[PDB]
Amino acid sequence: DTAKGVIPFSTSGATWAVPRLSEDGITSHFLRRRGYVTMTQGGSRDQNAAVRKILSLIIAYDIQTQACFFISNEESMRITMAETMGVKDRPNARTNSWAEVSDSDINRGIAKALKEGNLTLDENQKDGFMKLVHAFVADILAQSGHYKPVTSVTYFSAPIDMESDYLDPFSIAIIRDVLDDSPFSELRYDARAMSELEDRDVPITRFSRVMAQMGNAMVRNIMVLNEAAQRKLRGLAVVGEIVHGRVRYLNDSFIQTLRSNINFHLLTRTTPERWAQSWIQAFGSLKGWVDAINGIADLSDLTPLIRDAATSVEKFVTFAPLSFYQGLGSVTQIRALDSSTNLAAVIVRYAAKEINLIPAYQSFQVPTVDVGVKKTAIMDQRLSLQLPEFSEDQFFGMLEQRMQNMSDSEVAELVDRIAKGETPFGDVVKQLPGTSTLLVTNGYYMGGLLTNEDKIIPGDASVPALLYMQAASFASSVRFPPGEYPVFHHESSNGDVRLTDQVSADAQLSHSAVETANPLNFLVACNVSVHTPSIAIDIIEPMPDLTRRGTTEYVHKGEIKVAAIPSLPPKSADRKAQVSRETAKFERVLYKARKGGAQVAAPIDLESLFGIAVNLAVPTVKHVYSPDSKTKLALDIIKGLESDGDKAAATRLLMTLARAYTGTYSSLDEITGIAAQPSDVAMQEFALQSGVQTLKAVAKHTGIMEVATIEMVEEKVRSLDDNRFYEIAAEVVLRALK
Amino acid sequence: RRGTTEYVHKGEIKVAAIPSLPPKSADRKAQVSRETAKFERVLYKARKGGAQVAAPIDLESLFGIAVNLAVPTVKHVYSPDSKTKLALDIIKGLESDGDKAAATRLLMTLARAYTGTYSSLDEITGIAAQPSDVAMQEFALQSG
Repeated sequence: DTAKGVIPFSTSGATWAVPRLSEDGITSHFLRRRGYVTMTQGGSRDQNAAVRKILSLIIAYDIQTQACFFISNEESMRITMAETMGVKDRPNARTNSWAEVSDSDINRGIAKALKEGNLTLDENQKDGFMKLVHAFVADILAQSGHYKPVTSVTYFSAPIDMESDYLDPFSIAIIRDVLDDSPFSELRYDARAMSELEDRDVPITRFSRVMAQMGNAMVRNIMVLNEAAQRKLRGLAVVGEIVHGRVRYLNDSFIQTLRSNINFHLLTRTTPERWAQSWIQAFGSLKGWVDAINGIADLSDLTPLIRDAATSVEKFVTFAPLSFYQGLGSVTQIRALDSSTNLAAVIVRYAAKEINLIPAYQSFQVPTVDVGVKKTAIMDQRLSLQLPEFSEDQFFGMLEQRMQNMSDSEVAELVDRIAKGETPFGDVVKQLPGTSTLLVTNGYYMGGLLTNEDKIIPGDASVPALLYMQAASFASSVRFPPGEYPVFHHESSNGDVRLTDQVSADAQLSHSAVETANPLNFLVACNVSVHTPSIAIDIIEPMPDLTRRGTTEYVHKGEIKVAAIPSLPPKSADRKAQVSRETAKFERVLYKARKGGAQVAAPIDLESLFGIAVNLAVPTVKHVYSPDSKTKLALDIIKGLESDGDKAAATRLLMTLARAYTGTYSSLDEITGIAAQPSDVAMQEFALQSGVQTLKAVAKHTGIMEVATIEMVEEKVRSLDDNRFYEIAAEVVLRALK
Repeated sequence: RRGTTEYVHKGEIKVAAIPSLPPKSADRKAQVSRETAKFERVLYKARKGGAQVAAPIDLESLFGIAVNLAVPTVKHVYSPDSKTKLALDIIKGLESDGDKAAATRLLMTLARAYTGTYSSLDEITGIAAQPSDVAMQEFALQSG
């Protein structure tokens, strides 16, 4: 709606802007995290140019631009060259044409000119800056060329942080576009000058000079980017407040998709300084310009600024169903025993790829002096370490049933019970935010998909983003009042709509019309369900790629872990002498037979599992859904079924869960396991208990998962029925024999 | 030559020291009225009786957004200043010995030329005023 100025409406499908999902392996968004971007120094001129590009996009302006002013300053560059080659930074100082420069030489040169440079840098600046100026000098001095890299070295720098900025991915998108065309991506050379450098016997003065002018052009290059960025922002701070109507007849294709964008609308309400900054140069301030096009409506042709902004915003920001995205969310509604016309639970299952198993490689360790880091030389894959491997399907299965057999009043009780802070199921089941039904999500528990930001819905209930969005994406049109929340409308005929008491106070409701400022209401109770979820959440390079590994050495803080296995004493029975002690010094199985009931103690020999003289190097997986936050799901579902009482269900899930934890390392030295006798169970009990306790000891010495969460289970499995212990233990000796 | 060389100049080229407006709906309006503040303005006193007008001049949006106009100094033969100073001396000398008819026509011509060029080149900002049809078209001269 756009009669004669601006006025309210309510698109039933409003859209919030999310980050356009990339597979680029250089960023981390709030649903997808990236630990480390893998990187490289030296090797060859081309390898350094691949990196110089990725560095072009990772490191932010203030570090990048700072480096360009460093390069533009001759007196600084004279010193980095003068020191790179063994000579003084003086007008009469000569370097040869046969001199070959290792990257080692460049860096200690740059370092020396930072040091005398007398400019103050953060630890972060100093690090990013040293990598740009290195990648620039190793390209000049390849073109020169005196570069002759002694080797390739791999470091890991960290990705672009879009972990916050749920609310504003627009200024992130602008900046990130403009970085593509950044002065560090491709260096433009002067061939005439470069010939002077190829020449022997060159004075060092001729080297600084040409690098200076190259920099001096990069500085201009940036002044142009810092302009074409602030031109785009100018355009965004024009869309608001034409959208709120402090300025005046345009319903552009862009402006339209942003008038029904909850994100934009909030950010723009009172005008954002970050975007109004850009008008201080042109007119200044924004209010000076705003008065201009309100004198005019009573320095025009405004439609390219908006178009400029768009191409950027568009290529980095997809707008979402409160349309797409109608996932990634398995929405299955479930109604009380009082079938119609009101429901109890709304299940929302976000899925993503996990990793079932992790490869492990024999490594040796290479000296450096830092503690600090370690260099390691990963050689051969020699195992693949196993995880739990339990399907999250069945757990929500027993939970569906439970919520169906929930009567109408039973439910509204559990809700109040929960709304008072009680959390019977953990964060699996919560109050549906601002509605009187409850929801049953996966993703409070995974990737932190759901976390609650509290301005989106009117009123007092804070609400997770990817619901508000997945719900609003089921809305047919969307009304946009200046200075208020978006009001949504859903119109889908005819009978597939319920008239219910559960919806928040603001909601109008008929059969096939729903009109509320709180989208989740469209699950109370419009017939809205999605069998399987739209978009599985993906990780590119979840593990650091040791695919190069025959040819390069690696440097890692935490991203690779090396195994500090304790070695057993080699002795028929000197093992047995320390195993029983119940306080000695290599990993063991330590259970207390539930068949009454002496203490068992058996040594765990990681030696013979991992290989004989081998220090497993094991990558750390940056998971989306981590064994620890999954197992911690199941256990919270089991606990919450344990009351309100479904012993039948709860005790079946705990069984499933158990089978998975004990299965993997069972079975993998008779006379050693003590105390025991040739019982047929006491023995098949060992089979369970070593199967978890060796998985535990493996997860201790290789950072696969927290030991914490294995003991969390071990405990819930001691408390498992004595009759069941031995059903699963039969199952595990029968699997083991084959 | 300018794409290929740098320039060195005492006076022959001048670079613009524009004052930047404050970027604010109406923090502009708060300093414009003061009749003593710090960016260029239109400052006339309506000959239609007759409050003081004060409106900010935004060289920013005329010259370009982040741009420092370098402007060559023209070595003229007949310079606007020694021409306009002709016309004004002719107008004054016609004003007596009396030709009001002539003198007041020339002054009109002269005026049209001075006001024409930058007219018109931010409604709510120009203060004090009301939607008069002249008070407004007076601004048009006076800002020009």
